[PDB]
Amino acid sequence: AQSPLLKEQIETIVTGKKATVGVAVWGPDDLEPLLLNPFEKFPMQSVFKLHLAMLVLHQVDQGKLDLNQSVTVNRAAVTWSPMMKDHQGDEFTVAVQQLLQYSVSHSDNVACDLLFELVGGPQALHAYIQSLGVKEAAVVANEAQMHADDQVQYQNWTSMKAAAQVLQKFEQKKQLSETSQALLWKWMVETTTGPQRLKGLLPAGTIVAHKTGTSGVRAGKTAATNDAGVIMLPDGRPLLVAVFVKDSAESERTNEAIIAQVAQAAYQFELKKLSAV
Repeated sequence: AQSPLLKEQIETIVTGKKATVGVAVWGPDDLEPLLLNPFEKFPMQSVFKLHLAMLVLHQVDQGKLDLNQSVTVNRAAVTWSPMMKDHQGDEFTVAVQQLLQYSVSHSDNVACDLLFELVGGPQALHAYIQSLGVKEAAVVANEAQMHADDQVQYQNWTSMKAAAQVLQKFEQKKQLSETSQALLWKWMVETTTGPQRLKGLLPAGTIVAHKTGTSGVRAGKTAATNDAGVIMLPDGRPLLVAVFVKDSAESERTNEAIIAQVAQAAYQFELKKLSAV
């Protein structure tokens, strides 16, 4: 085993990168996640759409919302949005389910905010996340608010423990009904976002259910390049990895490679154990 050598390997991957790199790793034999930079508040960027989806699907389970329930999107009434690119015309209707797909799989910002409008907004998400017993995270703002002043993304933050905690609650399947859980997983697996992030240095065909977050480049700097998710090991057990690269001065590809490298470290460590029976 030697878990401290796993942490050693990750420190050596991060050291002397011009960024603050938060890490959580939670292997299937670990009672606790390995954390790197456990004191820092990491801007979640779109990683919070995973949280939001959990809130939405919970309310679906409660009969407060319906998956086919419909939402009138008016173009003159409402940023990154495949949903707006996909639909023609000034007004159209989308099912909640479609809103979730756009939000979780495509990081659609408009779909996200429309989902906020249904559940009681950012503070409702905030209180949801606390309800799960996850203390070290905050949601104060929706996507439109973050687009208005890019200091605002720092107000939507998680610690690495809280990143780990939300991935466990997701992976363990106890928060949602079977139908809701299966859908969230599907959206998170079938996303094409961040192919170079947790998946980047894994074997092709490795199942990774994950959610990205990426701020724009401002001031030569990148506030958040994130990826959190569940990697399926070749014994079919889960490996939770979250890597948040914050306030980085490094190239986009470097930021992404940091994530790939850490995730490959954790995965290979897990492979090595399996290799030895």
